[PDB]
Amino acid sequence: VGQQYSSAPLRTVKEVQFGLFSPEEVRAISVAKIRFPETMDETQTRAKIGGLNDPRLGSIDRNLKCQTCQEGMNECPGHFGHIDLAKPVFHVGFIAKIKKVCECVCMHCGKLLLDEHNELMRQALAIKDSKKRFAAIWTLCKTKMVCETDVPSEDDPTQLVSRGGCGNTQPTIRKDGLKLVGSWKKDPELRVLSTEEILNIFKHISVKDFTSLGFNEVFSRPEWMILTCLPVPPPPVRPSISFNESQRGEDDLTFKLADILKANISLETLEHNGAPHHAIEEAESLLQFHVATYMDNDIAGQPQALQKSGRPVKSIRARLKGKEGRIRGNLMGKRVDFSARTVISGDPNLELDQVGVPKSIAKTLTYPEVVTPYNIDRLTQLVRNGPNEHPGAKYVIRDSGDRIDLRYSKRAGDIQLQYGWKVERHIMDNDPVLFNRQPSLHKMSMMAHRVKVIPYSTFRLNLSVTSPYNADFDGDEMNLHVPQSEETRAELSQLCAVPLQIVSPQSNKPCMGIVQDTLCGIRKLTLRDTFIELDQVLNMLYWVPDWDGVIPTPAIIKPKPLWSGKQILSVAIPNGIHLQRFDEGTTLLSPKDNGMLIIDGQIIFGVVEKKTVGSSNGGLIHVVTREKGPQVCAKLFGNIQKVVNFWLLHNGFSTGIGDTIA
Amino acid sequence: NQEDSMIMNQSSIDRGLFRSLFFRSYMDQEKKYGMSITETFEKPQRTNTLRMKHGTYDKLDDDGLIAPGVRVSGEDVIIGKTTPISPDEEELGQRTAYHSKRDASTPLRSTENGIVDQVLVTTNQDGLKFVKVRVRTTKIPQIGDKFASRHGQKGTIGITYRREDMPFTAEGIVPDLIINPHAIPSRMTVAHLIEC
Amino acid sequence: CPICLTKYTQLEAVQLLNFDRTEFLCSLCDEPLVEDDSGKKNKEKQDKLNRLMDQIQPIIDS
Amino acid sequence: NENFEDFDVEHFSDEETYEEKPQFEQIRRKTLKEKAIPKDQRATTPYMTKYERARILGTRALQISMNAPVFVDLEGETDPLRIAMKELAEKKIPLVIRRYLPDGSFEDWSVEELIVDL
Amino acid sequence: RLVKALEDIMVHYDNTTRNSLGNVIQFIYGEDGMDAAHIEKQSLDTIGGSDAAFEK
Amino acid sequence: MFFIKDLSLNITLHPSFFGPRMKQYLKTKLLEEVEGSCTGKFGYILCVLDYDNIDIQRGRILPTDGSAEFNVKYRAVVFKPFKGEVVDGTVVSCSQHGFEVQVGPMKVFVTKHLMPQDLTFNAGSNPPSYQSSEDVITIKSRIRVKIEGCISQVSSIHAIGSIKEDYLGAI
Amino acid sequence: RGPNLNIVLTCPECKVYPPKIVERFSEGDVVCALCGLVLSDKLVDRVGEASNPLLDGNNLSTRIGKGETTDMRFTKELNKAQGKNVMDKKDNEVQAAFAKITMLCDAAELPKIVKDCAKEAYKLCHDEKTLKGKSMESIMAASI
Amino acid sequence: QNAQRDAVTLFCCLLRSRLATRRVLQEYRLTKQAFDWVLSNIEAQFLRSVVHPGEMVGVLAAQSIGEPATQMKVTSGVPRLKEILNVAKNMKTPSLTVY
Amino acid sequence: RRRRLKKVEEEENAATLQLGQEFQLKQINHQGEEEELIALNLSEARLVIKEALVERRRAFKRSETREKELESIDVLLEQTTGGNNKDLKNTMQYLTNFSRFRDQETVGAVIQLLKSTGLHPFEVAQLGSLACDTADEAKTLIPSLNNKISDDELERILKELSNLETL
Amino acid sequence: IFVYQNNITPSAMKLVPSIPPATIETFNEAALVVNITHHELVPKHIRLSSDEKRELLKRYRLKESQLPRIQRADPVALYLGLKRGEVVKIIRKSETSGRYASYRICM
Amino acid sequence: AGRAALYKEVYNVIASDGSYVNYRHMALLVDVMTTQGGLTSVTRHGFNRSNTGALMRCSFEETVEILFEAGASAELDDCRGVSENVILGQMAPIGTGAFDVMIDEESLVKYM
Amino acid sequence: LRFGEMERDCMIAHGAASFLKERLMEASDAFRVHICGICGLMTVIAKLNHNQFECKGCDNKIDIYQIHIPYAAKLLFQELMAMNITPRLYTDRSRDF
Ligand SMILES: [Mg+2]
Ligand SMILES: [Zn+2]
Ligand SMILES: [Zn+2]
Ligand SMILES: [Zn+2]
Ligand SMILES: [Zn+2]
Ligand SMILES: [Zn+2]
Repeated sequence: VGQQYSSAPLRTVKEVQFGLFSPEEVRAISVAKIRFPETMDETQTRAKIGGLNDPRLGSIDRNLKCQTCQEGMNECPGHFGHIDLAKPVFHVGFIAKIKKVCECVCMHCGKLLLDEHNELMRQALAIKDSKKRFAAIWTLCKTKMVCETDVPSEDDPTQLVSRGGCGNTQPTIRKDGLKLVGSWKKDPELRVLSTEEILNIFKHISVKDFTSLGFNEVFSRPEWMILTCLPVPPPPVRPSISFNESQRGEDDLTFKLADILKANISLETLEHNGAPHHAIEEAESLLQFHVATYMDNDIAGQPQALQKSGRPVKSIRARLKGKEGRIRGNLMGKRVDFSARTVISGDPNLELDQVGVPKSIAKTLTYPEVVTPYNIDRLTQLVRNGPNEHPGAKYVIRDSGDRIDLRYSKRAGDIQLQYGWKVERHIMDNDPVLFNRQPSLHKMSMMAHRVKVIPYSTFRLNLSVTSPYNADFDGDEMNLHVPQSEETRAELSQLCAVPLQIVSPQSNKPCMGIVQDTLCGIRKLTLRDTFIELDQVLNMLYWVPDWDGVIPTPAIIKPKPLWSGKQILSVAIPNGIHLQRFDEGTTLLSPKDNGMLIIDGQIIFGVVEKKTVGSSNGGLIHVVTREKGPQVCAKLFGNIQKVVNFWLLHNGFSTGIGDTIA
Repeated sequence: NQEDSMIMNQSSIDRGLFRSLFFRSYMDQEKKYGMSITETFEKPQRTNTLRMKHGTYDKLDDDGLIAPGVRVSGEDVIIGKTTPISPDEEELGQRTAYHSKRDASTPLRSTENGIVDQVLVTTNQDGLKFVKVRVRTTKIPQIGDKFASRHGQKGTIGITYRREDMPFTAEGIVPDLIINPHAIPSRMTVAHLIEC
Repeated sequence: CPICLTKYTQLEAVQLLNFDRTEFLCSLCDEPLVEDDSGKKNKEKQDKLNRLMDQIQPIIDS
Repeated sequence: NENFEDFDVEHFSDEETYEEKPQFEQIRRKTLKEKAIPKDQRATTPYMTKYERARILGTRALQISMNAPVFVDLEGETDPLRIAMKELAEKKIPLVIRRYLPDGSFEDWSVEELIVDL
Repeated sequence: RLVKALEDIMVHYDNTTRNSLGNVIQFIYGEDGMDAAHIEKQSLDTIGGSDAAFEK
Repeated sequence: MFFIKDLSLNITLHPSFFGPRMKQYLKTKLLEEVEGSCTGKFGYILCVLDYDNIDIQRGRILPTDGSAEFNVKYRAVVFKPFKGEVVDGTVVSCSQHGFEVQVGPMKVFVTKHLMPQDLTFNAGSNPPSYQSSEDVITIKSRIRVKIEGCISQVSSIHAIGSIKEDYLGAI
Repeated sequence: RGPNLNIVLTCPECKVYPPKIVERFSEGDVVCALCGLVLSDKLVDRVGEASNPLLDGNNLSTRIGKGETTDMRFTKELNKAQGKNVMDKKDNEVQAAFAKITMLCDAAELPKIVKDCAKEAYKLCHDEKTLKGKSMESIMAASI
Repeated sequence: QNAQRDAVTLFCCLLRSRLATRRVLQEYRLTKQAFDWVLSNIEAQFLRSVVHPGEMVGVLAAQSIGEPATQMKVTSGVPRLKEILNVAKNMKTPSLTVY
Repeated sequence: RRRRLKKVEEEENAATLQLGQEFQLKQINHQGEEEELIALNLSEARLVIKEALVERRRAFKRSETREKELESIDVLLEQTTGGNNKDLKNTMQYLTNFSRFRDQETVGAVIQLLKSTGLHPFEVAQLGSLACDTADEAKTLIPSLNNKISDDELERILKELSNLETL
Repeated sequence: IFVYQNNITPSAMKLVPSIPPATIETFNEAALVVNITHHELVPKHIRLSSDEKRELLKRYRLKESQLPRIQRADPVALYLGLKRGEVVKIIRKSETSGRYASYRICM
Repeated sequence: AGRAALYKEVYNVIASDGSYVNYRHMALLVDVMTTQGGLTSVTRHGFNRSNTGALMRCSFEETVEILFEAGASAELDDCRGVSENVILGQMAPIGTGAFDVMIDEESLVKYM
Repeated sequence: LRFGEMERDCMIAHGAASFLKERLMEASDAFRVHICGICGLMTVIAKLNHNQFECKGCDNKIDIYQIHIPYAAKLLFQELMAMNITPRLYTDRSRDF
């Protein structure tokens, strides 16, 4: 059914601007204030208002609408909530940056310790990129342990000029877990710097000051690095799974948000009802730890938040990183529809650009063909055939976007197709499909073939195409992919087609060649002793599909009409092809029959071997695909394979234990 | 038979060459979550059970279990189980007061089929009734089935030929299997030849 | 809206009125909106204002 | 599950190896009319590229599959890709290609004037 | 690693080889502007041989 | 308020309209989605001026849909309301909540709290109206109203009116 | 009372209530059995922890434990912070009583269903005005 | 234009090595129309050999280097390739070749 | 160009000359140059729309009392505008009923009268639209006129517009 | 150009930056025994003028940051006395096109 | 000269086992490795630190740390890279995407 | 079936950009989401039946666009917002190439 029509303009994302939420923006975009750690109500059957699964945040049930946008599961993107923290906390991924900014700026008035009055500071401000400039400023100002309310003049060090400083001694700041401790210089007294103090000092940092530190005035202020209003992700981010559709197991993020809410309520009650400063610090440390492990559970030197079963809580950072994260496992690569996988098998009777697709796979995979006057009759016949018969169709998509399954519709009568409708019909012969073998190291390991629907359960493919795929038939499996639009179908067959990838750009030589039985039989066929009698010659000539119908004059007329193997293999070679290769000891007479001479597509001398029809530069494949084109070279592959495989079928080739005996 | 493929004789396959039995056992237990939330092995009906699977339930008996010997096909229910729900809800449109239960039945695998070989009813350690249903089928060798010698010479069936299409000796003996010569020299599997 | 417990301003009430031009219908419940009391107690707030100020009169004089 | 000794490499799984080794302007501005390079001084190739040919064939076949007017005499051909190739053969495709220079400027090349040598 | 370091390198319509930022890697691709598939090994006849064979 | 503006609209032409006379399909489709259309950014667009020459840019084919996106630039007359402006009109409907006055193509609702207290509702009279000691406000009656608030969505504009200020009401 | 927020899968063409609806799970569709029109596509068929909201209620808590690189000083302070919580004292004592239920049933080799039934019986009879002066061991024994 | 001449100077060296006046008149024995055909086909095959703009040559280069590595005194092979791609201050067999 | 949020702005108010960022005094036309914002009174807009409609009717062909005017504009709307013209019909009947001036001579006279006042384009069309009778009435109906025009000049403008008003 | 023997004291090295436009370059004698430019791996570096650099940026439609870089400690950069923002045309032998001319800006 | 030596070493590694790779691929590798004035390694601290877009850089390694340092520094991703358009699901400006296809009105009236 | 990272790389090497877009969008996850023009965040309440779009905070109803991104991309952006990062998506350029 797709998604409902929207009157908003359809645009593409041209720029992505990064930054940090203001605490004001979290409350501004929030649709609810989360106040209760519970998710279910007091009847354990509706969602609690103000809880973690508040209906204003969105719905993750197919039968429940969102309270805010009044849309279903597939349309509502989810809406954010917010938690007002009792005390501000550090962001766990910004602790080192907070510490560096703390070393940069004053801990008493919130001003940069070194200004343009210093020579080494001025060149640090002249650095264009923010990261290198901030690193230079931090390395220069980490050793300055005084605000320097009075500094020597730049023009001459004879008179003293007073900047806007307090002159206080900046403590050495070091981290011990989730908190920062400062030790003032002894005339060292160590004390823990509270997060509210750091937030207040970061609020006093001027616009020109943190811009020199690399912080944008609009998008990322240093004061926004301190968390005082925690955003609450919608239930689409943290769905409640079901083990047997009777348990209500929640996500790990829901558990962490419940713990954060419990710590926040505990801190609020301790502050409101009075508590010793040890208890307040302990509660705010617990809240800081819960927020940190909610954003990052794997912290060096910290305990890990654990589930009830003892497994570590999967934080958001764990959900993003790795090959199973959102980036690498869900965005850079992903599982896709309209794809198939089975064992591959060889087929010498297929073309180079053909894949033998199983009939069940063909009946499962579909292509949506738009109804035109050119295919109204064929698509009507495919709709009448139905989904249980190949060729047929499985769905009819109307112009309104409604999709009619062709199952549960024959009882409703026939469907009259209109122009512009789509028919999701089974993939038929000569449909361009992408065909791929993992690991897929190079581009020739994923190429476009044409479908030939076959009555067995394996993918069938030509033997010459196994070398670019690095594919065997000892149980190898290869993926199929079906394009779903005319653009992808067209650029699949005009860029990714198998004949177009015959010559590899990796080594400027062909990557597809005559291999295995065809190579052995093409060496045995083109020996001087190999003479073929008339009946077998006619059967060979008919096996070449583009044979022009003229029987070549035999190499021996009398006393018996005998054709040589070179003569019949030359029928597969197109006319106008000239090849000349001299091996060791090769002259115009070839006593060893080595080398190669092909004139006008006719083999003059030379046994045809890996140097001629293999994947080698200057071979027959390279010359034919450079002179005649890729389609003619694919036809050459097919013709050579057919004629040589027929000859080796009626000749035979073996190997045995006696071949290993000297 | 190129690139580790092998040509198997179809006539040999018809006489039982490499034909195998395949058994698959399905286990299911009725667990008591509490007082009213308990599972029951029963044959569900469309009138009073919600979220029924689209596969057939007609092969089940009164206990929700299929008798041994009955042929099963893909996505067919072999163990029938239902769990109670909260009455008078509003979900999926097709929810009424008659729907006091939902279906928690165990269907067969979507591609598998066969014959129910043995159905075993017993109790676990907790005393809850649980069942095991064994389904038996033939695996007849076809194109793509993997076969190996005793020497690391693995490969799938490229094609099957009948006896009259296979090569034959002067004694009328045809192979059950044709493997490629090119699997021999690079792998240096001399012991395959000496074994033959 | 007494059913969904949601507020609606006078600006967005007019965009939700029916074809009969008689009642304002809810966005979700499709129920006739009932009128709030923003302005009926406003003078009372002013009265509360008055009842604060004399009560805060010794503070400001100090 | 299963227990197989048939070694199947997990693909896109290099993070195992990653965890093994973790330790070691002047001529045009904004979007003015100077973005459009005039026809008399177009410096790009007059030949249609393989990507240009592929996307023109795809776009034309997509339009033909959605009842666009066909500008060539069909010989009984019904497949939209073959009709698009017939249109490209005798230069009856009413499209242009906006080739984007790396600085944001572009050149407009009509499909009719581009040489399809490939 | 090689793919991720080179995933944004493209030949542009000025035949310069540039990354996503537009930084020029090669001012012409392969220093000759040629597709690799259209390259064959050929013998340079002037560089080899003797001076007498060159004159002949 | 009536203005004349230069507006640019993105029109997605289906490939079925890729004929020799595609420009007149583009101009005809331009009128059908602009003439009388309401946009919250520019108000109620009424008529398209300068029809003889309309700036039609070169349309870009959408990379997955096949339709062509044109940026048609045109000069049109619009009616955009504002708060704090005085407009005349005629009443088209009346109720206990208030009466709707038709100004231009727009219906301004005058709430019951934003009238002088002498006016009261009378549903017994046909048609229902508001009766005061000096004037009556009935259907198809001239009335001058000051717009104090206008809400503009992406495709609709609703305005709130008052007649409490002096030199307003019936003319 | 309250917002509806209910989605019904009704065919807009057959107009039959209740509709014959087939959930084609393999094809990920919800279709009408009469006309074949799809109603909702891309349907949803692990990542969290199982928690039944009938035995321990709607309590969502995570404990603090040793990781790969963990200091002993930080763990003890967080454990004392978690222990010194006043709002979950009833939850703490009911989990202690449930632990005693499991300890007594496991010392008797009673089946798991007995443990579950005793736990839910204790939960249902907990915090009762008529049951306040009785000893904890008597409650324990009667629940078992 | 200078970049164009520098790009085609090696192919022009090859072309002058092949299409010299002595070699055409004595070895190849070409006629007027044959020579015109040779020149036209050399020009056409040259203009067909130019890399198409838009080609993702970086991924092509990365795959064309990585795949022969998958088919793979001083260190060589995969560890030497790793010590090259990781610009490492140390290496197993640092060496000179002094002439 | 900055991508800042800048989500805070004053509400569009006719009293304080705030008509929005897309109704500023200066407008960038399709040719790119700055040009004065065009505001029409109720009589001028009717003539502009009628001229546009008869121009469209002429282009299609080549390719007074209020009662006889209403049928003429009705048949013009039927023969010129296609579907979804209900808003345009309501606008045309609104401009016909609330028309202070009939012919283009009176409208041009009003324009040259108000072009020498030096006021905003928005407020002069409001002065030409509303049938004000008192200078204080014009000041309280249009709050932008306070400390902007003298009372005697405003009285002269109102009495001359009332003299130029017909039917 | 100051060609010292072993080392420069940091007390004298700090005043090596002097009044513009005077530039001071310090070279060690051991690093200048062998001319690096004569090495077969080192190709021909030619410093471009301001108008040549402007024409190079115009014809390729380039910015300063989009050029290949050479650092202002490179031995050829010190040999040529490159200041920041100076572009050298590097002519080198190419096995695919005989001659190839790259460009590098000094950073 | 460092680039030439790097090419020679890469060529020695490639042709050590007799495998042949065309010159332009290794040339592109050594030109990317030397385009910044020094030998930039193909590592997390090499090419991945160049300011080529945060969504591109997070795809390789240190995803969350790069996203954090982009959020703190307010990095503007111009979405010109392949990985940005892959993440955003729009057609990357590569291959067939390296241009725009626009309908020609002047040739449309010319055909008939 | 996994259309993994290096499958994407091989499709890049072919230059088949529209097929690469189709695999990642029309074959796995094509999600339409509205963003306002003021802030690039996805916090736009959209009633499609009533045709009403509104972003709270920005308080704009006339500056809304719809985009087609993967659902995994939407999930990424929402996780980044949960981690106090703004993935502000804008539909127009601000700086020259
Ligand atoms: Mg294998
Ligand atoms: Zn919602
Ligand atoms: Zn200070
Ligand atoms: Zn409601
Ligand atoms: Zn139906
Ligand atoms: Zn916003």
